[PDB]
Amino acid sequence: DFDPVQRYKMLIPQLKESLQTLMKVAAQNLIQNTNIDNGQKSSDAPLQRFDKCLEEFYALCDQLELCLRLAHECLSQSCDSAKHSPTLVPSLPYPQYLAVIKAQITCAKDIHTALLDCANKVT
Amino acid sequence: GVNLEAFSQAISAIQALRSSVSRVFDCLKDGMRNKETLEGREKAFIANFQDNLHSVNRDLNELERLSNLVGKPSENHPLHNSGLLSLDPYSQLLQAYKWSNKLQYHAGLASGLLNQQSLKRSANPQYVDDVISRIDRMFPEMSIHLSRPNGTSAMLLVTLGKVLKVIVVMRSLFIDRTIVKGYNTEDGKLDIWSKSSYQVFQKVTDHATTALLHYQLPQMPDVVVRSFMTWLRSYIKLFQAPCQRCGKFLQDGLPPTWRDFRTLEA
Amino acid sequence: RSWAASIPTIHSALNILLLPSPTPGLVPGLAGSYLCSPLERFLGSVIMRRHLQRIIQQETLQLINSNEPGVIMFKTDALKCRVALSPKTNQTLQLKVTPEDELQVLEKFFETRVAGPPFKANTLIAFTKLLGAPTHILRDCVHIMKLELFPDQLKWNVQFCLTIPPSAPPIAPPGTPAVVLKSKMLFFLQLTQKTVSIIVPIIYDMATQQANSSVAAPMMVSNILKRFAEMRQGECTIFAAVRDLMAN
Amino acid sequence: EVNTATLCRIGQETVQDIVYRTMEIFQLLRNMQLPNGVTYHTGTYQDRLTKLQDHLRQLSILFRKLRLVYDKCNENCGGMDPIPVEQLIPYERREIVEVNKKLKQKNQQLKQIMDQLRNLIWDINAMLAMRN
Repeated sequence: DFDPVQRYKMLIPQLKESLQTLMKVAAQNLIQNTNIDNGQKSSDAPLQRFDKCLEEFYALCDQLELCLRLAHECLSQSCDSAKHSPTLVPSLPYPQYLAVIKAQITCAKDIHTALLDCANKVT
Repeated sequence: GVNLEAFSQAISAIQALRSSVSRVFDCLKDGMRNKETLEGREKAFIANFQDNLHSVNRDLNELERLSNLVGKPSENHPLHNSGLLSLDPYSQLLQAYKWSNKLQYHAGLASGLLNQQSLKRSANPQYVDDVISRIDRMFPEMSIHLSRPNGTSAMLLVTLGKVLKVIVVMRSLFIDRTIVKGYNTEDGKLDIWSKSSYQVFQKVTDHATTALLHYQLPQMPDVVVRSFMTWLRSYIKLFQAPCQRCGKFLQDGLPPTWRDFRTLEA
Repeated sequence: RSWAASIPTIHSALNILLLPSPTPGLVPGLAGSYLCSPLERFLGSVIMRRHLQRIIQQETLQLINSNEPGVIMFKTDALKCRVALSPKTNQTLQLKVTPEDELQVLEKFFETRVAGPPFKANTLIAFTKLLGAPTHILRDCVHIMKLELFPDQLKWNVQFCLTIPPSAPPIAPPGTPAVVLKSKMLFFLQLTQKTVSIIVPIIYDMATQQANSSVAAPMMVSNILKRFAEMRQGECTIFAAVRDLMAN
Repeated sequence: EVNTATLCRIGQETVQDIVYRTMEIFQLLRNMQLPNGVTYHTGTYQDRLTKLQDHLRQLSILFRKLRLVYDKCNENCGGMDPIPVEQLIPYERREIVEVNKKLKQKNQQLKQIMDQLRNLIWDINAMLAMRN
C-alpha cells in the first residue's frame, strides 16, 4: 500500500535520472549522426533506440501528473466535505447523514431551478 | 487547507517542465532562420536550458511536501460506493459542493466589483444591537463589553492588547463620537469624557472619527461595524512606519488604507 | 492483430461513445440506475474480466482458454458469467443440470446486475462466493426473483458484498463471511432494508439464519426458526415474507 | 395627464433600482451556505428562498414596466420629431409660480417652526447633560 506522497518521493529521482540518461543518449546519437554525416565514420558502435527514452520519460511524467492530480482532488473533496458537513462518521447516525445529504441535494436542485426560471423569465 | 494550492502549483510546475522539454526539443528541430551575422540564436538554446532548470522549481515542492499524511478515509464521503451498491442514482453531493463553491466565488467577485454603484438616492431594536456587538466580540484579543449607563444609545468599550482602550457611542449603528484613552478610564461611576491623551492618542481619536465619517454606509450596518472593528484591530502592533523613518513626528500611526505608515503623510 | 493502432472516428459518433447514457445496449428495462458511459462500460467490463480471471486462477478451479475467456464452469455444468461481446450482446447459454431451468438465467441476470456499472469490485468477491449448490439452488433462485425480477417497503430488494460495509449498523462484523462447507455454514445471503435498514445475520446450522429494529428483528427471526414449518433450505420464501410484513 | 418627463425620470429610477436589486441579489446569494451547516436547516434557508423569489418577481415586474415605458417614450415622438437641440445644447405659468411662492412661504414658516422645535430639543439635551 503506497501513498501519494511516497509515490511522488520515489518517482522524482527516477524522473530526474531518466532525464539525465535520455539527454546523454540523445547527445550521443547526435554526435554519432554528425560524425557519420558531416565527417568521417569514427563512432563504430551501435547507438540506442532513443525513442524508448523520451517515451518512458513522458510516461512517468503523465503518471506523476495524474497521481498529484488525484491527491489534489482528494484534498479538495475533504475540504468541501468539511465545509458542507460536520466531521462526524462511525459520530453521527448514518441514515440521518444520508437523509441530510439527500435534502442538501434537493435544496441545491431547487435553488438551481429557481435561478433557471429566473433566467427564463429574463428572456 | 492551502495545500491544495501547493499541489496545483506543483502540477503547473511539472506541466511547465514537460512543455519546456517539448519546446527545447522542437527548437533543436530547427536551425538559424535568418541571422546573416552570427548564429546567436543558439544562445536561446542555453536559455531553454534555464526553463529546464525550472525543473529544480519542482524540487521546491519538497518544501511544500508532506502536505497530507493522515487517516480520515476520504472525510465521510463514501455512501453508495463503499455502502449500498443499489444506491447508485452519490456524485450529486460533489456536484453540489462544486456548484456552491462556484456560486460563492462568483457572487464574491460580483459584489467586489459592484462598488461602482448606480443608485442616485432614495426618492420617487436594542436586542439586535447587543447581538451584533456580541457577534463582533467573537474575534481573539479583542475583548469588548457594553453597559449602557446613560440613555437608550449604546455605550461600547474595547480593549485589545494594552491600556489604550477606546469607547464609541452608538445609536444602534454608525457609532460616532469616539474617544480613545491610553492608561486611564471609567471614572466616577461610568464611562467618562476626559479624552486626555499624549498629543498622539488624541490624533488616533481624530483618525477614528475620520474613519467613522468615512466608513459610513447608507445601510447594512453589519458591514459598517465589521470594517470598523477591523480598522481598529489593525492597530495591534504600532511598531513599523514605512515611507519614512520611525520618528517622523511624535509617533507614526495612520493605517487608513489597510496598511500602517509614517504619520503626517495624508 | 492483438493490438490497436490509431483507429479513427469522423464525427459526433465520438460523442455517442461518450455522453454516459443509462442505455446498456439492448436495455432490457428490468434495471438500470446510473448513467454508464460506453467507454466506461467497456473498461469496467475488461477490468472485471482481468480481476475475475486472477481470482479464479488464484484459489478456485479454472477453465481452458478459447477465443472469449470463459472460466464460469459451475458445479455440475454451466458457464455464463461474462459479457464477451458487451457492446454487441452478452450471449452465453452453456448448459444446466439443476435449477439454480429458468433459474440459471436468473442467476446470470443477478451476476450481471452485480457487475453492471462497476461502482466497485464487490461483484468479484460476490460471484466468488457463488460456489455452493446446496442452499443456493432454489433459495438463491427466489432471492434473484425477488431482487430484480419485478416481484409482487413492500419487500425492498437489498444486497451487499462490500469490504466492511459501513451501511449496515455494526453489531458484530466478522472478518469475511463468504461460504463455509461445514456444519456452521457462513453465508451472508444479502443485505436487509425495508422502506430504514438493518444487518441480516445468518449462520446455517445444518445438522439458514441461526443468529430499535435489532431488538425485535432477531427475536422474530429466532421465533420463526424455532417454528421451522413456515412456507434442506434454510429460509427461501419465509425470509421474504418476514422482510415484507414482519419487518414492521 | 402626459407626465412624460416624470415618466422618463421614473424609467431612470427603475433601471437604477434594477441595478441595485442585482447588487442585492448577489449580496444575498454570496451568503447562502450549506443547508446542514450548523443550525440553518430550513428556516432561514426557506426564508431567503422566498425573499429571492419576491426579488425576482419584483424584478420581472420592473422589466415589464421598463419595456412599457420604453414603448411609451418611442410612441411619444409626436410633433417636432427631430428636435436637433440635443447636439445644439445652449452654450398659465404665472399661477404655477404663485403656487410655488406660496408653498415656499409655508415652507419657510414650517422651517421657523422646526427651528423652534430643534431649539427646544437642544435645550432638553442640555437638561439631560445636567442629569445624574
